[PDB]
Amino acid sequence: GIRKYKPTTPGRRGASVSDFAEITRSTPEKSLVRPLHGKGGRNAHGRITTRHKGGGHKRAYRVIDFRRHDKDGVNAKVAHIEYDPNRTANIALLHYLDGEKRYIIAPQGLKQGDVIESGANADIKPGNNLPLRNIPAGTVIHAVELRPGGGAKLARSAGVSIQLLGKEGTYAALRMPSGEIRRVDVRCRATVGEVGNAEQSNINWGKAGRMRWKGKRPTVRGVVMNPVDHPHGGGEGKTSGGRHPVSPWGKPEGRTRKPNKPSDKLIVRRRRTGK
Amino acid sequence: AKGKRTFQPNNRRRARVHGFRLRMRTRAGRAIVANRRSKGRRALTA
RNA sequence: ACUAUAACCAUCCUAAGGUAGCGAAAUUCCUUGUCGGGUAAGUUCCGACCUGCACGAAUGGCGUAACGACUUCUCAACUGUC
RNA sequence: GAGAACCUUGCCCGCCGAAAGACCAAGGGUUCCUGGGCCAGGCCAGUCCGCCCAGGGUGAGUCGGGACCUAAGGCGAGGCCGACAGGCGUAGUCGAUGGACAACGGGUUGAUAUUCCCGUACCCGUGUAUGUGCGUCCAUGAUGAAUCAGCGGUACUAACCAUCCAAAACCACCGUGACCGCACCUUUCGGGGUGUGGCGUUGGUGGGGCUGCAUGGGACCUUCGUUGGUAGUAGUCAAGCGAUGGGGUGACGCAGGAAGGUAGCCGUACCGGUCAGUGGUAAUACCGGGGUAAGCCUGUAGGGAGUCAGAUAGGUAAAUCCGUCUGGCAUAUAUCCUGAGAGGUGAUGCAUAGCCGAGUGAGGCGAAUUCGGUGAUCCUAUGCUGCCGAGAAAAGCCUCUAGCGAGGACAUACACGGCCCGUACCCCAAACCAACACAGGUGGUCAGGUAGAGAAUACUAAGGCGUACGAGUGAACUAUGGUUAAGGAACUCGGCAAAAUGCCCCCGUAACUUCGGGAGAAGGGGGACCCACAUGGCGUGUAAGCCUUUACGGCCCAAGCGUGAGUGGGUGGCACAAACCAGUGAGAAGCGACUGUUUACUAAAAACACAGGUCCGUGCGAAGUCGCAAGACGAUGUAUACGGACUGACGCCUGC
RNA sequence: CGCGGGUAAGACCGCGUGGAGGCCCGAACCCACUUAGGUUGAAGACUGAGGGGAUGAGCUGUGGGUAGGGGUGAAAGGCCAA
Repeated sequence: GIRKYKPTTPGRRGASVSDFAEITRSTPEKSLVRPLHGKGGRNAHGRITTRHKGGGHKRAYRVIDFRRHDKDGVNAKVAHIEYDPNRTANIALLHYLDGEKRYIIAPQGLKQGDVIESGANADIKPGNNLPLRNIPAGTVIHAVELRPGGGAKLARSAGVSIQLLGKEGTYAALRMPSGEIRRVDVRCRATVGEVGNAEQSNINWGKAGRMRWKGKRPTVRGVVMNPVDHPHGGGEGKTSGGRHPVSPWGKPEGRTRKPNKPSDKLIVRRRRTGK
Repeated sequence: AKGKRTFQPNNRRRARVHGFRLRMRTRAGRAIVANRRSKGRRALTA
């Protein structure tokens, strides 16, 4: 849910916050938390490679298991659903009947105490993990692997879900979140269901400081810069750059996907813009 | 007022950025030390 | 149907010829435009007229409660600013 | 002293007193103390000195560090990358601003003291002796675990129950790859293309089987579990250490009280003393004391915690430890852990108000030490309660087995060892950064009294200073304060600068509005002192009283202490927020939504940012970027995410 | 969150606890808007009076990193030892 603040202050007027309804515990598992220090967008050389990053609130990493291959046929129960800072969707903590505790992304509709069985013979209720070969065509899945055994890579955000369009040969044709249709090997695992926090996109932060908490930093437009700093710079008065729009390093706007890529043969069709 | 002068002295920072064991580390630094020896300097490094 | 105006029509041409809204404007040269308010007297100020030298819809258009060591004008109190 | 405003001693006056007092870190390096000097320096002279010379001074098992541990980061065996130079980086090894770890009070020198000494503690090791005290052989417990088989299905095998999907082709419909006459659009009519046609296949869509895909199981040899014997027979097994390994703990944000305490402060019981040449004041008034730690006992307020048994390979092997699942027993102020504080001890000691002679000052003696009131920004508290922005690691401590093991554990007494560096002095300043004995800068810890809401402000206690050119003199003039008749913005570019409002408690508050505001709106009234209500109300709380599961108990409470607010009467002055401190208010327009950032050193804005909007790109060692390359940030993220571009809350909108 | 009203339940309204906020007034702290002095100064950028923020996009210590056609830049051609 979404809770909207009352206009007690100008910084708070239009603001709203995530109604933490699905959260059950306020403390992570001690053994599954590992340290994580912010970099500020600066690589190993020391320079700033991605701009507008820094500040932010100190946070620690919760070990999320995208490699659900070890436990096949060992059921688990969703012990809790808690809040993860790093990622957009919640995370559920699984208590394996074996005795091992693991963290996974919380799929939509998941509730505490539910059973989650992963394996080739698992059912098709949300939360279960089974390789794409055993998933019936047309269902809705998430956290799909890319290679047969490389970890979950596609459709991991909140409210985002992949629809397995069909199977053919040793390739499953998926409809990615972006609307593009891509084939993937049918040996790779996927998790059934959508993903939680479908109401993340409706959050209205409401003030400049709130995004400074989240780790962003102010972004300076181009037409204000000087001609050295940005190609749009200069001009007496207000200008629109006097040129076709470019990135701060001169490269013009246009498609940047590298042509002739090995993974190009898999892509059935690319996403459509403006239609 | 704001009268903060440029030089705020410190000893760990001095020997960590103008020190001898930093000077001998790199190729250019060894040239600096070998150069000041030729000039006859009493204090080769900071 | 007196004067002016220009609804209207015609022309050329272009890809199209500025819709809503605002307008002596942080844009208006003529210019202290004209009418009205305010003052005993107001080249500044506020409201409208539109004849927009040379406004105009995300280089955004028109409004807007609250906020401003921002710019402009008036009043009450206060005073060696006079 | 030859020489004195500036040196020393005494008595007055004044200034700071959230400092201009006291203690540190960084920094400096002998400036510290004693003796000596007065051509150099001190913005003057100087007998003085942070100056010059000689001598002296810095004492640690417990304090800040190393010998213990890691973060950001640096270096980096091999290594990868790179014509050469070199770039990254694994294993490690460094790195406090953090984690872990054992000492407090008093005294002493001219200079050091948590270091020396006195009293009392604590923490690591070593040896000796004394027992307690369990063991290895010996023996106890050592009875008992493994095997032979059966059962009953894990179990490749062949296969079956067979199945998710549709592996692959089949068919058709649609669509049309080329092509063939022709139908169409047709160009006005013809052409010409397309294929709306023939197939067929650019192909797509659907269908069912062919069966495939993978999938287990039922389950067969096998393998193993269970049960039936096979020797309570072969193993096993037992004190004690026990990890570099497993697991717990270490282990964490911001905001907010409420509650209980203590430190401090203010009076008093009690003790010691004064008569401060004034009108009164001899105990009735006045002044000064009214102290004392770590540790060891005890475990209060508060906070927290279910316990027992079995199975179990998940924890790189094994686990009795940690998990997870089953059952039993549990809601007790039961038990255990933590823990402020009160109480005893430490303490027959130490120290102090004062009293003696003695005088540089050495020395001796040394009284009472109860009750309350107020009260913290400190302790309980890494707690509790809320919130989203989701809040370091490792050593350390505990536990588990793996593994070592015939000696080992516990207590008592005695004798011992406890390393390296720092330690003087200045440290908001004449000793550091500023060329100066410079009106600038410099992080942390202590926080007295009276007014006050306060760490503001005024005065002041402890303490520290009068800080290094003076002595005079009603000039103009400049600077900084103060006051002003009548008038009140006429001054001027402009109310620039000044003046004015200013506090507490009541009453009353407009247009507009995003329903929060606007708002302290504006505007109006009271404010001193004395008495009475009042032996009142309120907080606290002792004696007494009540109660209990009796204790470091609970309730209540005369007296005692403290304390508002109000009502009535009265007194004074020109003035009752009397000094200091302490909003000017209202109306309208432009720009920008707002809080913020910006040209260090003439520009703080209408500029930048901003939450919101849209567009473009990016299918994942992504796009973008830093690099010749490896590699890295992006991100330990995955299209509700990331990068770039323009606009800048919100409302009506965004034309051709 | 609780109580009362309200209702069929609601909506919502009054009274209690609670104490949110790039909230308010205001010292420390951080800035630098106006004025006067200084301008061979006390100072190679300060002083006296007023002034803005002052629980946050806050200020600050310690240690570390980014290097010259490069860094950093809530963007002024600012900062990178006067």
